[PDB]
Amino acid sequence: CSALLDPVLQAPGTGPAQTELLCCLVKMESLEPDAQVLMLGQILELPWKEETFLVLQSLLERQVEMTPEKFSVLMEKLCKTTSMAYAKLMLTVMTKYQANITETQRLGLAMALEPNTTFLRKSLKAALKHLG
Amino acid sequence: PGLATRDPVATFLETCRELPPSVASIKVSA
Repeated sequence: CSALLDPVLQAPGTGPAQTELLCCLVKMESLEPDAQVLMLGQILELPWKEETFLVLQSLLERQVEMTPEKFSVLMEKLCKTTSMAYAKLMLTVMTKYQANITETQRLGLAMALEPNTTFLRKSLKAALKHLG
Repeated sequence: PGLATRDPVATFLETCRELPPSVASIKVSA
């Protein structure tokens, strides 16, 4: 995946076909825990777009472990934005890794959440309330 | 330079005891 992921997604016209393969890659029951962490750790350094979010959604559906610095970088990139899969991403973090979420992360969340170009605005507001 | 600290005392006090953008606009006739 160090060979495959980076270039495929740095590539333009990275179509839905390829995202679905990478989605099935991260859905691999055989993708072992430390493997999932290195997948994540590698995803972090990239230019994040719609495809990056779509992948990462399925990646963290596994409820995979995050170090605090790594969750920090996550929420940092996550702060920056109308995308609906990106809405799914923010929702999934807020729901699951609330165990990991703090107030300033919740604030940067609020900043990125303010948009109405978003969908599920309400749901996110309720989740954000529940974090507080 | 895109076209070419903090208060000691108020900090000291804290140490001794133990986001959005603003906006402004106008409109004028041509």
